[PDB]
Amino acid sequence: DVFLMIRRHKTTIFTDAKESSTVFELKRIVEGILKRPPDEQRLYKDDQLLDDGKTLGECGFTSQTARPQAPATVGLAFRADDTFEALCIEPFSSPPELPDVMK
Amino acid sequence: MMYVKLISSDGHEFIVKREHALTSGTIKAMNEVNFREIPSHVLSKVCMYFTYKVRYTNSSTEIPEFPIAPEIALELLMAANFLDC
Amino acid sequence: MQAARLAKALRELGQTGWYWGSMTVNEAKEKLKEAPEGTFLIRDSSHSDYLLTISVKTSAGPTNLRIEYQDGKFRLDSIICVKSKLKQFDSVVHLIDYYVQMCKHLYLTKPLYTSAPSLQHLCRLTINKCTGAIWGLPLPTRLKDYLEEYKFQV
Repeated sequence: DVFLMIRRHKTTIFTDAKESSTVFELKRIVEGILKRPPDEQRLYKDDQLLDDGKTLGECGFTSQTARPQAPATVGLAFRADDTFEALCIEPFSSPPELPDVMK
Repeated sequence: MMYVKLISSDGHEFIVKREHALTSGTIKAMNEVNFREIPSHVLSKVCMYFTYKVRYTNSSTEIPEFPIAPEIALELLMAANFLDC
Repeated sequence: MQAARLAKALRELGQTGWYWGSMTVNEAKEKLKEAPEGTFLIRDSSHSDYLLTISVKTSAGPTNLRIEYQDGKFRLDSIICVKSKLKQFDSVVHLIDYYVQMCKHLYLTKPLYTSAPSLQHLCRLTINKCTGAIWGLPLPTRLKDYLEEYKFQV
């Protein structure tokens, strides 16, 4: 098992599957939630994109480095008409500064 | 259902498994939910805790630590009280 | 006042998430067998004289150290630990908390949780690790009260 958050723009999806599952299978799971197809979706780990045939483990996801409490981020970008859009992620809110009481 | 939607106070959309969101006793009371009081940096953590909690119920495995940064602790406390979890 | 103090101590103990109740020695041993040195938990003591026991991982293996509750106070088993070198506590969590901190003598580190604690509690733990002054926190009165109920860092 491996736990991850799939992110595009302001959207973020929490799910999981086998470390041995394929990037296409993950794309197919996105189709069950967001209703777009696998061939019109491009995934990514940080900056580098992913291959449909490789396992999530082969992509470097491992149970060790993508656990429930700290699930790994997976980039996502849609097929803009006759091309693909630039993978973009809206950052999360910024926390306040700590009060002096909490050192 | 299979999934549900949670929208932070600053608009971020978070989608989680149906039974994961049932961790929050407040959420169990009601496919989409808006949170005007809870920002995205806090609500993202609340989704992580759901993964954690469900994963480590009746656990043959050792339950690991759920790290919380001091900066979010105060807001996460208020949220976690809000959500009953 | 013996009861009042015991009841409270047990109320706190239930809040920890590492009080395993009627766990056995062989159950504690199998649980802690491969866990990290210093991993600990508390369970009921089978012995007539003792109320609770600390079951902890050591380089040797999982072992047990008992807790006396006599005359309204807790302390570690004075047979194994030198009585002259023993502090006393009105709370068994306070006792454990005190020893967790000191070794940053008895090596306790992280508790082995029976089940995932609440997020509210998990925050309470983080918050308490930063500060003692609860009164001076940007929080409503009910949340401040929650933090009062369990002051500890573990």
